[PDB]
Amino acid sequence: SQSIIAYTMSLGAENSVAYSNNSIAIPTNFTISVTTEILPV
Amino acid sequence: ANQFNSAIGKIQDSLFSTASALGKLQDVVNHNAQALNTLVKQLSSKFGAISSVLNDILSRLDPPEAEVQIDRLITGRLQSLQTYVTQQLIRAAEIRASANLAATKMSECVLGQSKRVDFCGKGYHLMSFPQSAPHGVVFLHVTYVPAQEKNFTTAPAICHDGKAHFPREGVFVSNGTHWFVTQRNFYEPQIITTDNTFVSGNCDVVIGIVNNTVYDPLQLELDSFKEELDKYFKNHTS
Amino acid sequence: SMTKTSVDCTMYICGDSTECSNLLLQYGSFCTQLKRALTGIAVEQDKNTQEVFAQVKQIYKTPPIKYFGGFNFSQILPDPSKPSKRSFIEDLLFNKVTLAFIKQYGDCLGDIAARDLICAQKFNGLTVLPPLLTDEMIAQYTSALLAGTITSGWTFGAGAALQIPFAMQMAYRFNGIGVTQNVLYENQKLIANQFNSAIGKIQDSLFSTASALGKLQDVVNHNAQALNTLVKQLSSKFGAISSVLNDILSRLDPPEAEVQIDRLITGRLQSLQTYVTQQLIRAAEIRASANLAATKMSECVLGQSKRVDFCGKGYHLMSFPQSAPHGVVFLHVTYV
Ligand SMILES: *[C@@H]1O[C@H](CO[C@@H]2O[C@@H](C)[C@@H](O)[C@@H](O)[C@@H]2O)[C@@H](O[C@@H]2O[C@H](CO)[C@@H](O)[C@H](O)[C@H]2NC(C)=O)[C@H](O)[C@H]1NC(C)=O
Ligand SMILES: *[C@@H]1O[C@H](CO[C@@H]2O[C@@H](C)[C@@H](O)[C@@H](O)[C@@H]2O)[C@@H](O[C@@H]2O[C@H](CO)[C@@H](O)[C@H](O)[C@H]2NC(C)=O)[C@H](O)[C@H]1NC(C)=O
Ligand SMILES: *[C@@H]1O[C@H](CO)[C@@H](O[C@@H]2O[C@H](CO)[C@@H](O)[C@H](O)[C@H]2NC(C)=O)[C@H](O)[C@H]1NC(C)=O
Ligand SMILES: *[C@@H]1O[C@H](CO)[C@@H](O[C@@H]2O[C@H](CO)[C@@H](O)[C@H](O)[C@H]2NC(C)=O)[C@H](O)[C@H]1NC(C)=O
Ligand SMILES: *[C@@H]1O[C@H](CO)[C@@H](O[C@@H]2O[C@H](CO)[C@@H](O)[C@H](O)[C@H]2NC(C)=O)[C@H](O)[C@H]1NC(C)=O
Ligand SMILES: *[C@@H]1O[C@H](CO)[C@@H](O[C@@H]2O[C@H](CO)[C@@H](O)[C@H](O)[C@H]2NC(C)=O)[C@H](O)[C@H]1NC(C)=O
Repeated sequence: SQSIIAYTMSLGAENSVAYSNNSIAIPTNFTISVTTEILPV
Repeated sequence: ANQFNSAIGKIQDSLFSTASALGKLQDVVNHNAQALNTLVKQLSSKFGAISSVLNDILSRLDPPEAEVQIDRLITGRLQSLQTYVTQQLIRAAEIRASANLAATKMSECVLGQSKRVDFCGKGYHLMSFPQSAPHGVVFLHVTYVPAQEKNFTTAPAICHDGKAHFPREGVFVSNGTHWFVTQRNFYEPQIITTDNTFVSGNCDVVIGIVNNTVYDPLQLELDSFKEELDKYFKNHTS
Repeated sequence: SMTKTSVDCTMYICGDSTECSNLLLQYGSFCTQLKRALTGIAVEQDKNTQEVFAQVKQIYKTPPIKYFGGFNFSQILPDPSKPSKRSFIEDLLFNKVTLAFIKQYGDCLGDIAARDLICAQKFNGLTVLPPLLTDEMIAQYTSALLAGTITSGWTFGAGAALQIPFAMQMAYRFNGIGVTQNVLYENQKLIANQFNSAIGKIQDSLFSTASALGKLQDVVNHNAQALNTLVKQLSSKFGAISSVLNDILSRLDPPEAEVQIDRLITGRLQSLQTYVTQQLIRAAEIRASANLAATKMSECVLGQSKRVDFCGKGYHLMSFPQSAPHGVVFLHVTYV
């Protein structure tokens, strides 16, 4: 059954960057992203 | 082109379903309407007088006795007007700041390509398109997002002949056995070559330098031409 | 951001008095306007903090090995030996800047040494709302930003964090300012030593030379001064016989008490309006500062800036954030 719940905020998914000591990450492919911004004038 | 078309097609739904944005213009409209409603509803308050209607005070009292109630109403309504004007001035300052930002975004995102991070969208800004909205502007920011990364073994320099070679514009990568030089934003590997790198000093200074052959196009072309010339000579000399 | 305050209009003007409340009903929706403005200011403060700090999709973490090419980030990386994983510099900042507000002041102290300013303010309609993001959460956001910038560079600000050795990231940053990467690769130890010495001197310079770091204290002091003036205006008579509502009610009949009640009502309404107008102006100033701080986080920390003097004096290499009470601190690493 549905109910009102209280919790602590989740700031985000914890990602451990695989920082290595002579290793790099390079992208092999891309996307074109069209985002939107609204501004009162 | 297909990716841009798909994104601009999804724009027509993301602009009205995900909420988030597009509520700022509605907030402006609601704030203005609510302020006007409060100002016009402050006219039914008495502020200590016998009535909030001026005609009733003028019709039921003598001038010297009606003047007190008239002054009470004047004080209350004047205070309401100054409150409304002050809030309008503060909101106008806020809207002017927003409009200055919008003009800057039009100049730098639409009229040019911006290297300012996150100024014209999330990612590497490509371009921007303006659209008009009631009392506002909408920027469609077209940006470049690297998608499918792969991690390689990288080195700062390559040691070939007792000399350190650094990429002209790129990064040295290794897929496990061979070493290439690529561009930092898109995996396009190429053979390490004297036209791909520049020499600076010897191999005793750089931390992390590795051995790999920097192939010289001039020397190999000269050797191939000399081999062809030797074949041409042996065609008739021997 | 600044302190989120709430004012009980009826309790401030006409504390637990029904005659004064009935007389205050005749002034219209002034109390509703004041409450609406204060709620907008509080929501705006939470928004300011969110825009400045919540700029990372994920909570990035540094690897267990803390070697980054000889560069020593120990004084700015999180310290796990505390309940709040705050860095050395962040702890120093939070120690120096001391708030004057909410905690759990509902059980105010039983009058041991008079009463504090906060306890007295809380007794007449003036309360403080805690911020939505705790200092632990802000420190977590700052740590995620720092880990992302020292493990990936500017890539985590434009997509997925692509790991890169810190020496090579520094080489790219050198290329960004017009200096060849062989300059860094052949002077790597010297550059690391210079950065370590500067980051060591930062601890003394932040809290000894003063200059900056007085802005957050000024914000706190201005909020406290405004609240103190608002609570001290309750002892004014404003032309009435007594400043106490109870004395006026207990000494005069309603037809003659109402005049003094209305004098007090007018004075306290004017005080509240002045307080709220000043709060709106100060909130506009703080929002301008917060938008500037968000832009600095986006263009200095998440990437390398070519704008002159935007991210420090010299040729900008990188920047590191540190949370501070109601503010942010940017450590700008530049090339001179
Ligand atoms: C690592 O890469 C090498 C080289 O790849 C070649 O060059 C690249 C720039 C790209 O064009 C590749 O498609 C090329 O193959 C691989 O060595 C190659 O192996 C293939 C398969 O056996 C062979 O046909 C090629 O001749 C080889 N190239 C050379 C120069 O010898 C190597 O296998 C890759 N290693 C891994 C683990 O993927
Ligand atoms: C990178 O190469 C140097 C240069 O040595 C040459 O290349 C080696 C692979 C080997 O074939 C040597 O005979 C060549 O002269 C390496 O330095 C050598 O190190 C070894 C081991 O200590 C030593 O016996 C050689 O005398 C060194 N050579 C010279 C000219 O001083 C170096 O070790 C190589 N680095 C890596 C990471 O493989
Ligand atoms: C780069 O990513 C794009 C977008 O995902 C890929 O394009 C898709 O390719 C798949 C597989 O062939 C198709 O089913 C989709 O229709 C394609 N999408 C679009 C928008 O064209 C592309 O293949 C990727 N590039 C590489 C080299 O893998
Ligand atoms: C880069 O290489 C690393 C190391 O192998 C990869 O990171 C691992 O990812 C797996 C799968 O999610 C995890 O189980 C491991 O814990 C990760 N390692 C570390 C050290 O965190 C990573 O996936 C590789 N990158 C790409 C693009 O494939
Ligand atoms: C990255 O390579 C460097 C060498 O340039 C390593 O630094 C040494 O690491 C060993 C342990 O593996 C220590 O005993 C040395 O004291 C380190 N040297 C210095 C100058 O600090 C480094 O550990 C390597 N690996 C990682 C994971 O950082
Ligand atoms: C990085 O800096 C820290 C300081 O933040 C160094 O820790 C110091 O180490 C010395 C030598 O042991 C001690 O005398 C100091 O008291 C330490 N300071 C603190 C705050 O713990 C640390 O050694 C540096 N790292 C490297 C690799 O040199």
